Amino acid sequence: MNMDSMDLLGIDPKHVCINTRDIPANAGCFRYDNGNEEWRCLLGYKKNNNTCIEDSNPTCGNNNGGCDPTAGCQTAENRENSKKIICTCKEPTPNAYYDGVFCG
Repeated sequence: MNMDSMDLLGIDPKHVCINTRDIPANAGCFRYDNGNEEWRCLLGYKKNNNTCIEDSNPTCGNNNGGCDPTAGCQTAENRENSKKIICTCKEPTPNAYYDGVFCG
């Protein structure tokens, strides 16, 4: 009874993803109305046997770091304080969802 709107919601999980057994832990599951399904692993997590594990050698951990397709994955060493992987948040959107995997 509603459409896509993630730009500052804060509402009850009416548009939340279902408890999935297909998507591994520490990953975001997005199921679209058209039937499309996206799964975004978190930063620092590597793809191991269709599962997301925290990897000691995360070369962005995922092709795009697990970040949204339009988010930028940046790898640094001197910034390991914030993490080994620094993902580029999206346009001015102070609402970071999925641990920063998606902004706004």
